[PDB]
Amino acid sequence: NRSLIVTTILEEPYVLFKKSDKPLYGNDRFEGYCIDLLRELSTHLGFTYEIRLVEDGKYGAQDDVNGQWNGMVRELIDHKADLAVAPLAITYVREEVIDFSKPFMTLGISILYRKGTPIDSADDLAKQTKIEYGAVEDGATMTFFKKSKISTYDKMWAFMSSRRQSVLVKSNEEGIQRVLTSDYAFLMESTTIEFVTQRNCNLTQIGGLIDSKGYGVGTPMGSPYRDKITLAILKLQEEGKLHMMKEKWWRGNGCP
Amino acid sequence: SNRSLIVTTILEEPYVLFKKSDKPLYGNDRFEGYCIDLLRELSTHLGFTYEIRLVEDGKYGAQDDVNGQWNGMVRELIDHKADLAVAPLAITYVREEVIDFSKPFMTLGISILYRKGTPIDSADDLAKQTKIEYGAVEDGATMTFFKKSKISTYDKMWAFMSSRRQSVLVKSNEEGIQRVLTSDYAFLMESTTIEFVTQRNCNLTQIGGLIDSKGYGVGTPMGSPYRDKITLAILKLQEEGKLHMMKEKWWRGGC
Ligand SMILES: N[C@@H](CCC(=O)O)C(=O)O
Ligand SMILES: N[C@@H](CCC(=O)O)C(=O)O
Ligand SMILES: [Cl-]
Ligand code: NA
Ligand code: NA
Ligand code: NA
Repeated sequence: NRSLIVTTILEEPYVLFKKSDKPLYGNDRFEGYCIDLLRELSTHLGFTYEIRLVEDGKYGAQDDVNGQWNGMVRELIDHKADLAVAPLAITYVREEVIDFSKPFMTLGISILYRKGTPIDSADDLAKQTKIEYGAVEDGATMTFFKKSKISTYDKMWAFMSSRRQSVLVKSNEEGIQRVLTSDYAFLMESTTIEFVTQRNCNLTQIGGLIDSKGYGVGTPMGSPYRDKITLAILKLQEEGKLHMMKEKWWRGNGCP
Repeated sequence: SNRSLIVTTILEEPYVLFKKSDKPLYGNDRFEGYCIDLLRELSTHLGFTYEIRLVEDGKYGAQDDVNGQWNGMVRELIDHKADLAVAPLAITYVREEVIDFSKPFMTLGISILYRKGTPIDSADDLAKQTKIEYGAVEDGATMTFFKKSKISTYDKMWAFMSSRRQSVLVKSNEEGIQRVLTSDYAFLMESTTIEFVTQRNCNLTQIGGLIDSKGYGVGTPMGSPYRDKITLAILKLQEEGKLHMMKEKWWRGGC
């Protein structure tokens, strides 16, 4: 049968290009948690697939003026991909336009910053401007702040929006580099913060989780794959396989 | 006017309780708790009226392996005896095969409730001994997790629970807590419930971490159009901070 087209995005340790000396081709180019997940889904559901990086490099947000979506969300809306297998947050505005499986991982927005400071919460950032802060442009964290009616988060959005050319970044990688090279705190998903702080011993999570959400496999609205992938995810979780996959991709040396 | 939806639920503090009062209470007015607040929010967002009915057999729901029949709130949905189940109802593979669920409104896992002051640190420590008995709610998701598990520790625990089931499987979380307090017994319990119980009884503790991960969702019959509408409403409530506020309201109180 026809191979499914799977849109994804580079994001360690979910999706990475494998390191090698020989050139790699096709699906063999990729590894990571989400790649292992895709392989398990493919064997459980009995499909073959072709992995394609989303061409615009975005997760997906709606443009407030013209109403168009971008990123992996737009690929699904336009039926250019059958699945999005990535650390793609299940959100209200996305669920209105695409379908998602039930979550394979649960997480929330938090703060990545340097250690040793009196900053302990989002409120501490919101009430000042000397320490800049931001988020990935056109992702779920940005959209959370843009939409929020909560005073602290609305204030933070006004700051980020004013300073967006400097403080909104194109990837988590760029946000980490800003934390490491300037006085800057990055609003980042907690699963990713866990990965980063175990490898950057001068960095830490500040405060707890600001919200709660899951990552799910995206499908076009109405796809028959959505409910089948939910069932496969529930089976992999119950059997302990998702936990093993998390340990594989997050485990490492650590910090004193 | 549209037919009111029949909502099946189960008594379980602080999700669903009878209100305390001296005058008698009637109809929906009898009930309070996190899930009742959730139901009220869903009804205003989606535009329905409802009648709350406690599940007749007092069970969450499991399948009988001899005759294939389900029980509990799961069976009420399969048979279209309820439109919705709004309860701490775990989303599980075996249930998702037969009913539909919204996306989760809370995330949790199985853990262990026991008395303080013990070297027992995990399910592995329990499984390797038989002096301390252990069990779970009969015909709920925790029992079914053990019954289905191929993981050696958990399959050893199921063998023990099954052997001793008339004594160690209980009808409700409340009966499990009473067994922990009145005998040498550890209860396999969902973590959000452990959090509630241990903040109010300072002689009790959680043992170990979470053995698994799952969510609670609103149940619907398979194919219901309410499932995806309720998912959207839950996502909106989460993002606005209302689910967090509801958790704080119903779990607030310390040791
Ligand atoms: N995982 C996010 C991108 C990263 C973020 O927004 O923090 C998304 O699905 O949009
Ligand atoms: N919440 C459970 C019942 C309690 C338990 O199994 O621990 C269920 O949905 O079956
Ligand atoms: Cl769903
Ligand atoms: Na990328
Ligand atoms: Na949807
Ligand atoms: Na289902």
